[PDB]
Amino acid sequence: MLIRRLKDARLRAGISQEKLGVLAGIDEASASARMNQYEKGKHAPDFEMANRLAKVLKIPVSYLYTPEDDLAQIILTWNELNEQERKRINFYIRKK
Amino acid sequence: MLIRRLKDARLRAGISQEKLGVLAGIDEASASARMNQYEKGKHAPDFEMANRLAKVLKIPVSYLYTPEDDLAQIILTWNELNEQERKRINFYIRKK
Repeated sequence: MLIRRLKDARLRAGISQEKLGVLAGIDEASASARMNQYEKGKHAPDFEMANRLAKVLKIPVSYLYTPEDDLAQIILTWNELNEQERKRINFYIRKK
Repeated sequence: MLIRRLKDARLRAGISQEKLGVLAGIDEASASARMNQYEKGKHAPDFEMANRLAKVLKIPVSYLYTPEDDLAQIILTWNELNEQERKRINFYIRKK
């Protein structure tokens, strides 16, 4: 998982490390330390934990694993497109 | 990592479990077993190994972590768009 993706998504949500960890199911006594460890690259979450974090942060989980900034932005944006916008992109992509 | 993403990307490349493992730097004696284990969900690769697999398979690594089929397809397709198509999508996404 890319640490800067996790940090960015948390900053965008506007929530603290402790609050993110807590909503992700971590004992609040350890919540902030655990999140800080992930964000500093000391430990990597497993895919199951990353999915929990992504759910709390309201992002597609694969955003956290996307090294390419342009693709990351597309992922983050797709996430919030209305159904007509998604259709247009889906159609544009069809057969390509 | 999603096992079906790994398997699909390997089938699309048209290469065997052994050849994928080998090009990914695994001792050929263990290559196919190791790949089969990943593809059957017995072990999960770490992000560094997933990046190696994705490089061999010529896909954005985050494809392997994308649960949503529509987003997966967008990722796989973006991967192969010409520079003008990418520009159009980038522009469409701007400010959204």
